[PDB]
Amino acid sequence: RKDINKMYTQDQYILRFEGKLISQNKEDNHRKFIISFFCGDDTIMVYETAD
Amino acid sequence: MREVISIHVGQGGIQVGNACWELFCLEHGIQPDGQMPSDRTIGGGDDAFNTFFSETGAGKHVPRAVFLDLEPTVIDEVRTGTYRQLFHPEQLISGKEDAANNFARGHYTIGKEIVDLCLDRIRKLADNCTGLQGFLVFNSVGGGTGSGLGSLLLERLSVDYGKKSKLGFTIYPSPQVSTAVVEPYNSILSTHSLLEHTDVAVMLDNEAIYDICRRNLDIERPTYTNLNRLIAQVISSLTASLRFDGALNVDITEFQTNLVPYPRIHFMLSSYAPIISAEKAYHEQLSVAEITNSAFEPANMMAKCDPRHGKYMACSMMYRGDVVPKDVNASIATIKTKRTIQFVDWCPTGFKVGINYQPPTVVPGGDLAKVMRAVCMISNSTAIAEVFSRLDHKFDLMYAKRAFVHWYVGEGMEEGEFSEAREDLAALEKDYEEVGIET
Amino acid sequence: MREVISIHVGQGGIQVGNACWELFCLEHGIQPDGQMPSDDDAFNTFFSETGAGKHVPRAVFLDLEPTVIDEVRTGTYRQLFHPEQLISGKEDAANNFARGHYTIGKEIVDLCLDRIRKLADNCTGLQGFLVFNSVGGGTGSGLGSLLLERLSVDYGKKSKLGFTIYPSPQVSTAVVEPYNSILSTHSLLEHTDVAVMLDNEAIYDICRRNLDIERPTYTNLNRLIAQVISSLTASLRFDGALNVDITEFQTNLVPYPRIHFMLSSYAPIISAEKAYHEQLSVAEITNSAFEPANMMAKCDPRHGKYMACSMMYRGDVVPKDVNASIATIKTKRTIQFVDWCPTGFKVGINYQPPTVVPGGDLAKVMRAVCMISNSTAIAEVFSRLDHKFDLMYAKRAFVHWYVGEGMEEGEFSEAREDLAALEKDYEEVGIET
Amino acid sequence: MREIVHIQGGQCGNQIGAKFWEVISDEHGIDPTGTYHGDSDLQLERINVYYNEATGGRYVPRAILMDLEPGTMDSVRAGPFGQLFRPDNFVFGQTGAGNNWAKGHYTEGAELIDSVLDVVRKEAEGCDCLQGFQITHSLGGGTGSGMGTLLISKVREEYPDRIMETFSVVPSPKVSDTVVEPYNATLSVHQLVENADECMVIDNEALYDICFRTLKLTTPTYGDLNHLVSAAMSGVTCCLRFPGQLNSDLRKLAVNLIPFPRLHFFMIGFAPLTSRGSQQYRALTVPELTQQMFDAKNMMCAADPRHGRYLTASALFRGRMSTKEVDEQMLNVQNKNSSYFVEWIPNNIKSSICDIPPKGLKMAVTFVGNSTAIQEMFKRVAEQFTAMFRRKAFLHWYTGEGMDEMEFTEAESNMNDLVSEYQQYQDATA
Amino acid sequence: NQAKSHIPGYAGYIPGIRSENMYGKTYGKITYMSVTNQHHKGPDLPPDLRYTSTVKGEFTDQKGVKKQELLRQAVIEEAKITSSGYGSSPLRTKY
Ligand SMILES: Nc1nc2c(ncn2[C@@H]2O[C@H](COP(=O)(O)OP(=O)(O)OP(=O)(O)O)[C@@H](O)[C@H]2O)c(=O)[nH]1
Ligand SMILES: Nc1nc2c(ncn2[C@@H]2O[C@H](COP(=O)(O)OP(=O)(O)OP(=O)(O)O)[C@@H](O)[C@H]2O)c(=O)[nH]1
Ligand SMILES: Nc1nc2c(ncn2[C@@H]2O[C@H](COP(=O)(O)OP(=O)(O)O)[C@@H](O)[C@H]2O)c(=O)[nH]1
Ligand SMILES: [Mg+2]
Ligand SMILES: [Mg+2]
Repeated sequence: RKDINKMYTQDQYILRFEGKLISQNKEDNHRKFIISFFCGDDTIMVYETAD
Repeated sequence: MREVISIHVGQGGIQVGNACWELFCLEHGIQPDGQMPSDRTIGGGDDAFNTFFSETGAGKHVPRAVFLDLEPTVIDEVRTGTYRQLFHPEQLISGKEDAANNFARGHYTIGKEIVDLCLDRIRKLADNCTGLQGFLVFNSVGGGTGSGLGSLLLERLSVDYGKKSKLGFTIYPSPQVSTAVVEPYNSILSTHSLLEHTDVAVMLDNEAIYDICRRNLDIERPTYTNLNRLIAQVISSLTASLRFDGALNVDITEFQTNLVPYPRIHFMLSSYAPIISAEKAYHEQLSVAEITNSAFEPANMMAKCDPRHGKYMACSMMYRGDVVPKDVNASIATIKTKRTIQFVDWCPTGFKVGINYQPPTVVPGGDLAKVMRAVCMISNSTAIAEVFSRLDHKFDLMYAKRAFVHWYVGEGMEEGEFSEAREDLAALEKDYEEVGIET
Repeated sequence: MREVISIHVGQGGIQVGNACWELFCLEHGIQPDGQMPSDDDAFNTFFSETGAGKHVPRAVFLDLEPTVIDEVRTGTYRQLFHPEQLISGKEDAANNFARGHYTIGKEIVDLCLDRIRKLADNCTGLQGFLVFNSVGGGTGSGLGSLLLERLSVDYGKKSKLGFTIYPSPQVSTAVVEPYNSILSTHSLLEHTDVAVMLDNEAIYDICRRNLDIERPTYTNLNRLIAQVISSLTASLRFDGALNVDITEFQTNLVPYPRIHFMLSSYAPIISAEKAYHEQLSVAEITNSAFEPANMMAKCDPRHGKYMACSMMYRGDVVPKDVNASIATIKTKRTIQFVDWCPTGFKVGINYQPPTVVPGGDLAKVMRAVCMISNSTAIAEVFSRLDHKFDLMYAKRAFVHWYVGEGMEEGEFSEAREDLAALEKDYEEVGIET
Repeated sequence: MREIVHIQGGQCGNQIGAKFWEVISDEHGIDPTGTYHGDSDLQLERINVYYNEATGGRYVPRAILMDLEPGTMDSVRAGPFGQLFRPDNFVFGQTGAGNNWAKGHYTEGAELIDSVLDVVRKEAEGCDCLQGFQITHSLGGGTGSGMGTLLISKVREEYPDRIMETFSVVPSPKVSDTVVEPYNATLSVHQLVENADECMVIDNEALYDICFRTLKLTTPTYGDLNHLVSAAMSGVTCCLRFPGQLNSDLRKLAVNLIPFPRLHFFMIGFAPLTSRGSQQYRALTVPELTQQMFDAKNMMCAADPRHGRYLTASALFRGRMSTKEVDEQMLNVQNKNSSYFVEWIPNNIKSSICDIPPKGLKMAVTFVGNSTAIQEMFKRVAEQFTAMFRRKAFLHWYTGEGMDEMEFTEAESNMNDLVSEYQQYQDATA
Repeated sequence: NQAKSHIPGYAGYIPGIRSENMYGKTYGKITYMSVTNQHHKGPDLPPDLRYTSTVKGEFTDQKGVKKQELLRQAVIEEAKITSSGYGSSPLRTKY
């Protein structure tokens, strides 16, 4: 089964964040990311921007 | 990286392009001003609007379209409406004097001083893009300026660009319901012009869409706005494979390789499903099996032609939503084993299917309800010959007595131009049954 | 997985469908909105879950006068039924068989066939079709026969059970009921699988004698038929010791293809005022089931033989106390069987006790039995109605109403001959070797 | 843009214009002082079609009024909205024609037409992109039937490509007010057939019949007749001034309604028409509009279409509505009245939609139809003409100023040939 | 209280359904607009209603129609929600 009632009513709400990565590698402590949270079915998407 | 240029000519072309662009803007989040909202201040992600729009560098997005007409009223209406700041001011080319339902006027006398401007704007729009997939043309074939400018533009584009793909969504007159009285002449002439200059043509006659709207949406008095919205939905379903990720992608070039058998035979018919109103949409599961069963229903045709009277040659269907490939294949097997539908012998397998993840977008103030699954299907059939057959009957029945021929002769068109159009139509008709017979 | 499809034609059909689909909704707990009130696929036989929340019934309503249908659209169950399975016509047949079978029934049957195909394609384990119609009416008898004929060639081997309402011997509404009673009998004899008598005078007697109501109404009658339907079809959806399908009727109550007319009964049927003064043992209720005065059809079993009896038990019954009851029934001499049927009982047992409808008539009981019996005494109703037909056909009364609607004059003759042959077959089977 | 200038002749034409300009000014919200007082924006964008802007923010109609006597002009200036007209546009003679076609066409016509031709040339050259000309005049009057026809010939010779539209008031047989009607009517028709792109016939018989039996008001007046004519004629060009679902202009109507160049005589009407005491019981729907409009009694000509067959037709719908009702009713009436429609041209009805309803109404219909029943007008007037010409009655009044009977004979022959060829299509079959 | 619009195929009468047009809309919205009178009525037009030609008076706007629909969806449901209780509905005395 799939939760349909939630999908219909919280489809339009999208949460957008600006984030930075934390890890051991040193070259990748400066490049930034944009994080999208689709609350229609709790789906998280990550996009990486280039300068 | 991929771009497509849409061409709108005539009153019908403009009135359908308006609905198409409203749907595209609402689907991509574009406000009428151009900025996404004034509230979302991050942006800079998922560049998919590039197919239909073009970034100006900072802020607004300008569509990759051009409008053509000789009657300035519709262009002024577009320039005065809520989308005043959206369209570029000088890509909405407007003439001075209308063709007034005359093919010769819009093909030999008045179209010449506007074709230069149209080609200049087309070149300016083409220089911007780099991965131009092809051109789309919307033309009202029953109108003089529409037919004449469509013919001239297609003839010029066949030389200027050459191998670039062109798609034609024409609106032929309904078999019994029509507005004007002189439409057979310019309809036949336009058909002759576009026979050797259009890669793919789709029938969009009004009566079939009327019938679909009355039965499904349960509207007793619909108008052209509902028709335009349905056609825009069809176009969006067709084009969504470009700018949305999916399990199986199909491009514009993936039509004239898997749907058209011969260069002469590219006149096709379209169907859409499901069409249902919100007041009775939520009582059904709307499974892929039933939506694809309704897609093949002849009563849901967008062209007044019954495929039961002819054979199928190739069918292209696109699914969008949460569709499952295994259910797709099961439904395909079921419709193949269905007896009432038959294919031509020399085409054993006749299905090409593409799948997109994005569900169709619902426009507030419209008629359709928001759903999870949809299919848009384009099939080539032999039965389409009947619309040319009956249109032949109407033309000759009044051409025998040379009715209205002076109106065309006096505009600079040779009197004998009707004969070769008739011969071209006869040859096109003769071709279809030859393919239709078995080996 | 396993489903049954109900067909309702004629305002009698719709006004029985209202009661039965109210009883099914109450039994499965489904709200009038169609939403489950929140809390195991028992509802799957009658309802179909739409993906999220509500359940839409597997029913179609057909009629030509829109008056009865418009009540449903404006009633409390407007949100329950499908908007496009309540088929309504423009002009009613107006008590003419030829109108609803040859002239005005043709333009509406195609939509019904489309809807039936759409509904049946959704089901995966379809068991059969059920039909409710009024033979003594225009569009009930005419259109229903056309649907039966079309289905018998479109689907074929799917079982078809019938619940038809034949006219009472003396209590009646129209004058021309004997005419369109004959033709529909001729149509259904060779096209339906099982028929059950549902006359109206018999139930009037049951209500007055048991429920203590001096002024009953059709709505009271419809509730009893809904109870009978639910008791018959309970085993397909509720767990029990011995489960029976509708194919156990198609295999145990029809000795010959021609003989498929049977009758129904129900017990116990008592009001709440005197409900709590009897122990209501399983031995007691099975006797009332065989009581001739408890019959739901105007027939006297003592005037004929028995061929097969299928009784379904629901409640707190134990199989051992059941077997004693049949032993006593066999011991009883007032009840006699045919020679060529040594054993004649098919018994099913279900665990779910009957439900009581608020504002209803019957009392809440822990035991009930529904008995469908094939008997030779059912041939009496054909004799009296044949005589009624002959009396008014001797003078060609009301005939011009039929000839003017495209029905041939001769058609009356063959339908009469079929009834005569049916009487001959029944009387020949009733004899002993 | 694509504007049309307006020219009128004779007292009948002047009285028609006095009401038509009043109706147009009321529609566009123009006060008698010529200052805009509209309530909506949509009333100003297309105002240049009929109005010329002047310094001071005032609008002046691009109409020129002419006649051979000054009394009609002195009367029409003083009427309501009369100050709108530019005094330079009034060109009048000092003698008058006196109901004599030859007098108004040869002697004074040649020496008077120069100034009106100069002013109309100035207007046509001034306008941005001329669409065409429209005419309002009466064929039963000498000065009108002569000067207007001569001016039509001159302007058609000078501007062959532009469209020409005329509103002719042909003489009626039952209600006749002068005896010289056949002569000047026949000569005017002969001159008109060779130059007029479109011709619309109006009959005082029909106007009186409508005003007496439909509106059911006891005492009609020429004011009421002019109001009806003005509404009908404004309904033709309304869609040129206002947006709609389907735009349509005079050129489109001509293309869709004249199968042959010598067949350019129509018969028009207006709908809906209802009395004051019966306007609260009727229901305004598209079926009601088309039912009233295709009724023969409503037609603005005494020619009964049921005696002939509709060669072609066009209906202009006004106000917001659905294409369903329009197209469905057209198809339904065309199928139900197949006996009244010529068969060798299928689907011979044209439709258009303009979203702006007339002030005081929510829906309206303007119908222009070409039918072979209009020939009876020519038949009757030619019969009277030849009956009164066989005896050479009143012939000296025409022959005293250079006119000869050869012209009369050729007019008779041309008119008879027109009638014969126009009747042939009625019996023509596919 | 009725229900503020009906199911699609409901035969009957919906007051002024043919008198004042109401074209283009679905049907449930049409009959909603009739039971609750949001329409001009009468053979006349104030200046505000006229001079609103299709493309201007509809096929426009951004979200004003959206907030109108949710208001209508709320109104129709709160009117219909006035029904509850484990006694089903009085079908016996309504019929
Ligand atoms: N389906 C549909 N058809 C339309 C629409 N608009 C116009 N048409 C078609 O166009 C035909 C009339 O021609 P128009 O499009 O109005 O005018 P045109 O094509 O620009 O040609 P001209 O009249 O000379 O200016 C009608 O018969 C319609 O079939 C529309 O919005 N939807
Ligand atoms: N028991 C019972 N009988 C009913 C009911 N409704 C109708 N009938 C029977 O139907 C008979 C009359 O035929 P109808 O069913 O009412 O009408 P019809 O079959 O649609 O035929 P037409 O009236 O021509 O349309 C009456 O004699 C009733 O006995 C009902 O709700 N309960
Ligand atoms: N409809 C209408 N017809 C008129 C009017 N005035 C005159 N007529 C008609 O014009 C005809 C006479 O025209 P006439 O006065 O000789 O025109 P003139 O020669 O140009 O001055 C009569 O038959 C009248 O019916 C008017 O105000 N309205
Ligand atoms: Mg146009
Ligand atoms: Mg009935």
